[PDB]
Amino acid sequence: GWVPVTKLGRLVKAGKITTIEEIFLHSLPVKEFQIIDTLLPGLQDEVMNIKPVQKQTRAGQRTRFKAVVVVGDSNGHVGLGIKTAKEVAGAIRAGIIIAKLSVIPIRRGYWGTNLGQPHSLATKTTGKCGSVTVRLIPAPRGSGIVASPAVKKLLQLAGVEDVYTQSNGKTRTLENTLKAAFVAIGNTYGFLTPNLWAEQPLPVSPLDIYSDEASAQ
Amino acid sequence: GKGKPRGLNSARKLRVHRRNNRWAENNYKKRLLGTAFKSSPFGGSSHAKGIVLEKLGIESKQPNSAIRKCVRVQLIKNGKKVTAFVPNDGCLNFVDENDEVLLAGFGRKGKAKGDIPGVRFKVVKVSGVSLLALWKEKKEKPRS
Amino acid sequence: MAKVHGSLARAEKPKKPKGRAYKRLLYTRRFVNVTLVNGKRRMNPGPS
Amino acid sequence: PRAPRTYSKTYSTPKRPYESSRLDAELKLAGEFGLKNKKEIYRISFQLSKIRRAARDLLTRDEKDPKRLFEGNALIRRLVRVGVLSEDKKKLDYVLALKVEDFLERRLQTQVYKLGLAKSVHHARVLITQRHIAVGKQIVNIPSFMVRLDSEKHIDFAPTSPFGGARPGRVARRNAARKAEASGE
RNA sequence: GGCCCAUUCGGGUCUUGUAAUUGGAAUGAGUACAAUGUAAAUACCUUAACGAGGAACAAUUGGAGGGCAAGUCUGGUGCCAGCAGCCGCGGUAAUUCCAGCUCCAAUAGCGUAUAUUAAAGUUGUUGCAGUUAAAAAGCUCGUAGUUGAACUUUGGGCCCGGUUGG
Repeated sequence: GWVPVTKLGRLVKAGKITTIEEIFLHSLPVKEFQIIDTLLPGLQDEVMNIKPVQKQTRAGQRTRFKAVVVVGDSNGHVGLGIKTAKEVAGAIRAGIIIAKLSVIPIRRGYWGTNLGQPHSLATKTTGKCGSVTVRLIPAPRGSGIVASPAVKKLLQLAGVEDVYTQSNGKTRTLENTLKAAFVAIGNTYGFLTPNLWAEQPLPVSPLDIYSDEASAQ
Repeated sequence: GKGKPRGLNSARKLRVHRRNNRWAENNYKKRLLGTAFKSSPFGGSSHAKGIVLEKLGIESKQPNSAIRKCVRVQLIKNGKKVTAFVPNDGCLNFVDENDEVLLAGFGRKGKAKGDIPGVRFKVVKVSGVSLLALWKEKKEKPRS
Repeated sequence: MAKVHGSLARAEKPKKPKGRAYKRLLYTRRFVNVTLVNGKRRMNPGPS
Repeated sequence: PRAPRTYSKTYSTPKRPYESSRLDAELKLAGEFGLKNKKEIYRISFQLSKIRRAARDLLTRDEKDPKRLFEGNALIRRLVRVGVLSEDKKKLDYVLALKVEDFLERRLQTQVYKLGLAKSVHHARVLITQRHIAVGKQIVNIPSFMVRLDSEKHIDFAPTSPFGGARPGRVARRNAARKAEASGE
């Protein structure tokens, strides 16, 4: 079964929130992985790298297993998490849950003119973690994704059809590469382009419109 | 300010520093000084023919250990001598001598911590007949 | 050892078919049937 | 001396040789259409990737720019005349999303099987090679003809082939010369 | 298997799988009367008669721990062991040597060697490196070379005539 124990969770169990964007507009914190599953039922994962790793406790070499799992839609939502664990099949299923917990949108724009759907990125963006830099660049139609295979597979599940990459730094520790392409996506909502210049009034939260509901006993 | 000049009439310092310390790229210095003639045993060629002095047996000392069979030779265009390598008659049964042979190089660089020791060449044919045509036995060595 | 000079053409295993027909054969043997080892995948396997 | 004779190379291999997600989509085109090797599929990606480059920069210069209007409306006009662009997609941005089987569906090996002459896609390439099919009046024997659009409707058999015409081959003639004379003895 | 008649059969539609299970059709590699070609010829285009179950009218080079697509397979007393660009695999029976079988890649091999280009933001104008990793001269005056603050006619009014959203 599912008992919500967080007061966002009661609001979505009763069905007062129908899309995920109300979590994103008022930027609400999320701490229960079942909220995403009912909200985004089409979510879908792959595992990137599984590596045994070692700790010399009591000079007894106990084996852990680190896993890198990316979950993601094929519309504009991604996720990524990492978990070490004692057994192999626990580290995969524990690795999925953190990745379900960290979902972000992505602004998807055009290259040039305005015919039909958006395919590429809106602007150029960049994130750096560790020592790696990764920079993403808009492309025309027919381009496809030009990246390394571990980064091309990420951007399929966010559903960008054409994009140009360019990466500096030591790109051969893939736990750090993917943690830079992640930052370089999630900044796309955050560059104030000129069409976002206009004014709008502030909406009000669901966490007090439905305040009598989703309250503890 | 980056430690290099930026202004507009500055093209002469910029192009005369660049060829100044372009002499630390390791194989641009080999090409302009032209050390391929003055030091290399081949002079700048793919293959080269020599005439075999004698059989040699060489061994590989640390972690590896086995019986590597090589051959002395003396080049016709040059007179200098080198030690080639013959591939995997590991049966120890193809000594041959006062013969005409064709060398080549390895795609060379290696690891001799197992001490697969300091030769640089190989053998692709002997007395007008390929090596693999004898090992796969498609010809046999021409004589009367 | 060598070739036989008499090959004039004026006046253990069965073969494989060579050319465009071989591309037809490979299309079947991995895309019209299946081979698994309990969902996990070791196609073209060792016989065990 | 004399003048020299121009030539060009017509395909190009790819950068990474052994990676598996490429190798299968090439395979499923070679079984779908029956192509001999993967040099035939590189041949269609080269020709495409110069079309795409040619439109990729006429888009950069302005509209109402007389090089865009003369070299654009000719490139568009040639792709429709063979029948790859759709007749409602006559705009220059629409060629930038063209695909590689939109040329593969216009060969003679593919347009004779769809038009009801051969029971399979491998009964096409052996019907063409043996001089049986003749668009217009001309026996062609090339499985990569790329038929123009207003001559889809002229394909038939040949006025020399035993299928759509005259005398049987030298099996049936040889079989009739093996039985009809042997009826008496 | 398969869609369905399914009662349950088979009622249809399929797809293979194989059955040294069986049948008939197509054709040019090759040969060769003629004609055409050509300065004369040879060959390519055209064409009498001839020309296959094709088992023989028989595709080949390189690999099957990793990078990098492909094997848990049997045989050596280590017949015929360093060992495959670089991490390495051998000390019997090897998940790499030597061979048999089955698979993979390109199909006319890019197989090996030597130069050069991309990869290389490891030559850096675009565009690198400052303490501890290669790397700021013992210290101030001073050639050539490079680089050098702000300011001197703005604004106002009328009127014709362009192609674009219209």
